[PDB]
Amino acid sequence: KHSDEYKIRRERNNIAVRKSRDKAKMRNLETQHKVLELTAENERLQKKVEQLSRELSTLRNLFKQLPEPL
Amino acid sequence: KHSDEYKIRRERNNIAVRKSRDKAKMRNLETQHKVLELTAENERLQKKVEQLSRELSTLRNLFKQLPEPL
DNA sequence: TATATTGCGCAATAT
DNA sequence: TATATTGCGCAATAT
Repeated sequence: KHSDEYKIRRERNNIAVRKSRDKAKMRNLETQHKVLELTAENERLQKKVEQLSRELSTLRNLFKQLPEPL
Repeated sequence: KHSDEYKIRRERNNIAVRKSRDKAKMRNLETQHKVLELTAENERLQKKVEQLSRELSTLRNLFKQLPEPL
C-alpha cells in the first residue's frame, strides 16, 4: 500500500526480518559447533576404549600361566 | 519487466531458487540427523567405558591379600 | 546464453 | 497496535 501506517509497519517488519535471519545464522553456526564438539568427544571416548583394551591385552598376554601347583 | 528474455530468465531463476532452498532444507535436516547419530554413539561409548570400569573394580575388589607365601 | 547461491523486501502467518 | 518466522520473488553475485 501507500499509507503512512503501512510504511512504518513495513519498516518495522524489515527490522524484525533482518534480526530473525541473523538469529538463524547464529543458530546454524552453533549447530556446526556442536557437531565439532561431539566429534571431538567421540574420538576421545573411542581412544579411551582402545586404551583400556590395549592395557587388558598386555595384562592377559603376560599372564599366561597362573601357578597351578597341584 | 525489461523484455521477454527478462521474463524467461526470471522464471528460470525462480525455479533455481526454489530448488536451491529445498536443497538447503535437506542439508539442515542432514545436520540434525548427524547430531542425533553422534549423540547416540557418544552414549554408547560412554556406557562402554563405564562397563569396563565396573568390570575392573569388581575384579580388584575380589582381589584381596593375593598369595604372598613369604 | 547456463544454473546455483544469497542479501533483501514483501506479505502471510505465528506467537 | 506488538515482534518473530517463513514462503516467495527479485537482483546481485558466484560457479
